[PDB]
Amino acid sequence: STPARRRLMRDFKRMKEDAPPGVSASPLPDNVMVWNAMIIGPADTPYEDGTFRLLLEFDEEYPNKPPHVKFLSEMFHPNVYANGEICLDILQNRWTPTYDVASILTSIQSLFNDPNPASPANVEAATLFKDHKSQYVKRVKETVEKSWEDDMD
Repeated sequence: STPARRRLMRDFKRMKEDAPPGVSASPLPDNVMVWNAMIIGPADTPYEDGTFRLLLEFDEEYPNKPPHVKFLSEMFHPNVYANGEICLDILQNRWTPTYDVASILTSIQSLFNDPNPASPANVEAATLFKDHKSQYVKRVKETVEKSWEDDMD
Protein backbone atom coordinates (compact mmCIF):
# COMPACT_ATOMS: atom_id res chain seq x y z
CA SER A 1 0.00 0.00 0.00
CA THR A 2 1.17 3.45 -0.88
CA PRO A 3 -0.30 6.96 -0.96
CA ALA A 4 -1.65 6.39 -4.50
CA ARG A 5 -3.13 2.98 -3.68
CA ARG A 6 -4.86 4.31 -0.52
CA ARG A 7 -6.28 7.26 -2.50
CA LEU A 8 -7.57 4.74 -4.99
CA MET A 9 -9.18 2.75 -2.17
CA ARG A 10 -10.93 6.01 -1.13
CA ASP A 11 -12.04 6.63 -4.72
CA PHE A 12 -13.48 3.12 -4.61
CA LYS A 13 -15.49 3.68 -1.40
CA ARG A 14 -17.09 6.68 -3.12
CA MET A 15 -17.99 4.55 -6.16
CA LYS A 16 -19.33 1.74 -3.96
CA GLU A 17 -21.67 4.06 -2.03
CA ASP A 18 -22.25 7.40 -3.77
CA ALA A 19 -21.60 6.29 -7.36
CA PRO A 20 -22.66 9.07 -9.78
CA PRO A 21 -25.67 8.40 -12.07
CA GLY A 22 -24.90 6.48 -15.24
CA VAL A 23 -21.31 5.72 -14.27
CA SER A 24 -19.83 2.72 -12.51
CA ALA A 25 -16.24 1.59 -11.94
CA SER A 26 -14.23 -0.85 -9.86
CA PRO A 27 -10.60 -2.01 -9.46
CA LEU A 28 -9.57 -5.60 -10.09
CA PRO A 29 -9.99 -7.60 -6.86
CA ASP A 30 -6.20 -8.10 -6.77
CA ASN A 31 -4.80 -4.92 -8.41
CA VAL A 32 -6.02 -1.44 -7.45
CA MET A 33 -3.92 0.09 -10.27
CA VAL A 34 -6.20 -1.22 -13.01
CA TRP A 35 -9.90 -0.38 -13.09
CA ASN A 36 -12.79 -1.26 -15.33
CA ALA A 37 -15.59 1.22 -15.84
CA MET A 38 -18.77 1.76 -17.78
CA ILE A 39 -20.76 4.80 -18.77
CA ILE A 40 -24.38 4.34 -19.81
CA GLY A 41 -25.06 6.32 -23.00
CA PRO A 42 -26.97 9.36 -21.66
CA ALA A 43 -30.63 10.29 -21.93
CA ASP A 44 -31.75 11.94 -25.18
CA THR A 45 -28.62 11.34 -27.20
CA PRO A 46 -28.14 8.85 -30.05
CA TYR A 47 -25.81 7.12 -27.54
CA GLU A 48 -28.81 6.48 -25.29
CA ASP A 49 -28.48 3.30 -23.21
CA GLY A 50 -25.22 2.10 -24.74
CA THR A 51 -23.01 0.24 -22.27
CA PHE A 52 -19.67 1.85 -23.05
CA ARG A 53 -16.77 0.27 -21.20
CA LEU A 54 -13.42 1.85 -20.42
CA LEU A 55 -10.07 0.84 -18.91
CA LEU A 56 -8.26 3.04 -16.44
CA GLU A 57 -4.66 2.37 -15.59
CA PHE A 58 -3.04 4.28 -12.72
CA ASP A 59 0.48 4.54 -11.31
CA GLU A 60 2.16 5.71 -8.13
CA GLU A 61 2.07 9.40 -9.13
CA TYR A 62 -1.71 9.43 -8.75
CA PRO A 63 -3.48 11.77 -8.06
CA ASN A 64 -0.77 14.24 -9.07
CA LYS A 65 -0.66 12.48 -12.46
CA PRO A 66 -3.90 11.28 -14.15
CA PRO A 67 -4.47 7.66 -15.16
CA HIS A 68 -4.41 6.39 -18.70
CA VAL A 69 -8.06 6.19 -19.81
CA LYS A 70 -9.34 4.55 -22.97
CA PHE A 71 -12.60 3.05 -24.21
CA LEU A 72 -12.58 -0.69 -24.80
CA SER A 73 -15.91 -0.43 -26.64
CA GLU A 74 -16.06 0.62 -30.29
CA MET A 75 -16.88 4.34 -30.30
CA PHE A 76 -18.00 7.01 -32.70
CA HIS A 77 -17.51 10.34 -31.02
CA PRO A 78 -15.58 13.46 -32.09
CA ASN A 79 -13.56 13.35 -28.82
CA VAL A 80 -12.57 9.67 -29.02
CA TYR A 81 -9.66 8.42 -31.16
CA ALA A 82 -9.51 5.09 -33.00
CA ASN A 83 -7.50 3.33 -30.29
CA GLY A 84 -10.13 4.32 -27.75
CA GLU A 85 -8.14 7.19 -26.30
CA ILE A 86 -10.00 10.31 -25.33
CA CYS A 87 -9.17 13.92 -26.16
CA LEU A 88 -10.15 15.80 -23.00
CA ASP A 89 -8.15 18.57 -21.30
CA ILE A 90 -9.32 17.32 -17.86
CA LEU A 91 -7.37 14.13 -18.58
CA GLN A 92 -4.37 16.10 -19.89
CA ASN A 93 -3.02 19.61 -19.23
CA ARG A 94 -6.05 20.65 -17.13
CA TRP A 95 -5.79 17.78 -14.64
CA THR A 96 -5.81 18.60 -10.90
CA PRO A 97 -5.07 16.27 -7.90
CA THR A 98 -8.58 16.98 -6.65
CA TYR A 99 -10.06 14.76 -9.39
CA ASP A 100 -11.08 11.18 -8.75
CA VAL A 101 -12.53 8.21 -10.63
CA ALA A 102 -16.03 9.60 -10.16
CA SER A 103 -15.20 13.06 -11.55
CA ILE A 104 -13.18 11.49 -14.38
CA LEU A 105 -16.11 9.31 -15.37
CA THR A 106 -18.62 12.16 -15.12
CA SER A 107 -16.43 14.50 -17.19
CA ILE A 108 -16.23 11.85 -19.93
CA GLN A 109 -19.94 11.11 -19.55
CA SER A 110 -20.62 14.80 -20.20
CA LEU A 111 -18.93 14.55 -23.61
CA PHE A 112 -21.81 12.36 -24.80
CA ASN A 113 -24.18 15.29 -24.23
CA ASP A 114 -21.90 17.66 -26.17
CA PRO A 115 -20.22 16.25 -29.35
CA ASN A 116 -18.80 19.72 -29.98
CA PRO A 117 -15.01 19.53 -29.58
CA ALA A 118 -12.83 22.25 -31.07
CA SER A 119 -10.24 19.85 -32.49
CA PRO A 120 -11.78 16.37 -32.95
CA ALA A 121 -9.98 13.09 -32.29
CA ASN A 122 -12.42 11.40 -34.64
CA VAL A 123 -12.63 13.77 -37.63
CA GLU A 124 -15.05 11.54 -39.56
CA ALA A 125 -17.52 11.76 -36.65
CA ALA A 126 -17.20 15.55 -36.43
CA THR A 127 -17.78 16.17 -40.13
CA LEU A 128 -20.70 13.73 -40.33
CA PHE A 129 -22.18 15.35 -37.22
CA LYS A 130 -22.21 18.74 -38.99
CA ASP A 131 -23.04 17.65 -42.54
CA HIS A 132 -25.00 14.39 -42.39
CA LYS A 133 -26.44 14.27 -38.86
CA SER A 134 -28.73 11.45 -40.00
CA GLN A 135 -25.76 9.16 -40.76
CA TYR A 136 -23.86 10.21 -37.63
CA VAL A 137 -26.80 8.99 -35.55
CA LYS A 138 -27.05 5.81 -37.65
CA ARG A 139 -23.38 5.17 -36.96
CA VAL A 140 -23.67 6.04 -33.25
CA LYS A 141 -26.66 3.68 -32.94
CA GLU A 142 -24.41 1.01 -34.47
CA THR A 143 -21.89 1.32 -31.63
CA VAL A 144 -24.67 1.33 -29.04
CA GLU A 145 -25.82 -2.06 -30.31
CA LYS A 146 -22.23 -3.32 -30.58
CA SER A 147 -21.76 -2.45 -26.89
CA TRP A 148 -24.72 -4.71 -26.12
CA GLU A 149 -23.36 -7.70 -28.10
CA ASP A 150 -20.08 -7.41 -26.13
CA ASP A 151 -21.95 -8.07 -22.90
CA MET A 152 -23.63 -11.13 -24.45
CA ASP A 153 -20.21 -12.73 -24.96
